[PDB]
Amino acid sequence: SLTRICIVGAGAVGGYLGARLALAGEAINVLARGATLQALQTAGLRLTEDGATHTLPVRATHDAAALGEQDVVIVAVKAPALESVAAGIAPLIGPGTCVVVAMNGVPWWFFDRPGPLQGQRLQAVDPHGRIAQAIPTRHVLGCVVHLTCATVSPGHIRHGNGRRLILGEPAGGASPRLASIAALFGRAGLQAECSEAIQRDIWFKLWGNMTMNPVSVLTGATCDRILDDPLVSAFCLAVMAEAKAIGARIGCPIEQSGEARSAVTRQLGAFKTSMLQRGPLEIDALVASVREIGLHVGVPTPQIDTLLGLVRLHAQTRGLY
Repeated sequence: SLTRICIVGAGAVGGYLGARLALAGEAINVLARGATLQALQTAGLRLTEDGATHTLPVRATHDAAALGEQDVVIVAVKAPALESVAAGIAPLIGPGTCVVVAMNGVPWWFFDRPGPLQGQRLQAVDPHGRIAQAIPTRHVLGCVVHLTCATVSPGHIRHGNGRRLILGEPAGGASPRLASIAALFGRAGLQAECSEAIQRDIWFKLWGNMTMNPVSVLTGATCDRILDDPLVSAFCLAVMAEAKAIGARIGCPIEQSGEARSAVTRQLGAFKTSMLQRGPLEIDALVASVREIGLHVGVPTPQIDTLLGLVRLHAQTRGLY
């Protein structure tokens, strides 16, 4: 059964998934460091949702060995932190362990499915191959998160909006464990949907968010101000066209036009991105990876190149890259 459940860290997404499970009455473990660890051991995991706060007793430790093999490990960390996250969750992973990977951008394991560039190691997310060897792909279940939340203080999560999650097998198609993981998340109030090719849900979410994140940090504008200004709008559509060209060649053709997707994003309101709202920015996973895939797949990327250079220097000036 899916009995031993561990969250790596108590970040926005991971901590939210963990709090929902704890609310459903699961025993949940957290692998945590620093001030997050102390807050979790003393107060519990804290969730504010619908104007109500819950304190959820968890088993929080830095010692993965003490925890041992788990049934479900939830990994929702930023890409630069991963390299130092895998080797850490080595004791949590045994033969039967499902690793639910809920990460932004292109995940390290993305290409482990039949089709174009199968098994291609991406230098932007796992250059020395340390993550794929610490977390073998047969363990992983992919997760695209379509809800929002944030970290208030260490070990305290504030739910933004939504309950939507897409789960899928890296190899593709249905499986017994995909149905059991979805049902588990379903019991925890998550509207967990099952994909037949999760790579296509990864690329779709990426395609409509790929320009919007770095554009919002370079400028500081809200998402409505970006799409109103017709010249930055035309830069977005250009970057999206490069992303769509890369996508259609790697097994993820996109049906929606860039202009129609931009209409959905501006109707969300005048709210910031996850890149805007310290900590190293996820530029590598979100931007550098797509440029890298373009270089492999033959599609030129001068619009993405400009976007990458400008946002890495903006973040290099600060302590964000």
